[PDB]
This record gives sequence, C-alpha cells and structure tokens, in this order.
Amino acid sequence: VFGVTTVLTMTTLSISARNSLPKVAYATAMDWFIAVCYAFVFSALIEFATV
Amino acid sequence: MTTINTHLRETLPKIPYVKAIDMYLMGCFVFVFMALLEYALVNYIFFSQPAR
Repeated sequence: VFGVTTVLTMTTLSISARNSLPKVAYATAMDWFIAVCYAFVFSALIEFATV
Repeated sequence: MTTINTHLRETLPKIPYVKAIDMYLMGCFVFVFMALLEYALVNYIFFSQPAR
C-alpha cells in the first residue's frame, strides 16, 4: 500500500505541477526535481518487491 | 490532507508568502504524518518488545 500510494501521489503531483506553466517543449528544473523524486519512489517500490 | 491543501491553494493567486490557512493545513499535515510515523515506530519495536 505504501508503494502504490506513493507512486499514485507522485503521478498526481507530476501532473498538477506541470499545469501551471505554458506547454513548452523542454524540461524545466522543477520537472527534473519531480522526475528524480519519482525515480526514488519507484526504486523504493522495487526494493520492497525484491525483498 | 495533501489533496485538500493542493485544491485550496489552486483557488488563490500565486503569492510567495504562506497564508494563515496554509499554516493551519501544514500543522494538520505534520500531525497526521507524525501519527503514521508513530504507528511505524510501534511496528518496528513490536517484535523485540511487546510492552513498549
């Protein structure tokens, strides 16, 4: 439940945060931060799967 | 809590300073977070010591 909820939250957050800015075709800095956080969350889910 | 704060914030302009309702929501979120953290702290020490 921890893993799936954290991934769902990260997805909703990545969708909401992008809504503010105009539809530009490059990746901002906040997008890089969100991507790294999504990486960490998914890696923790995969570490639980391995355990 | 997270969703409440998100949607509430959406209805206002993009101001830098933390409002009062934002402070209240952050406090409530800290209380919820600490509650879950305490549950997990009980879960961690539960096998070793059942009375703590």
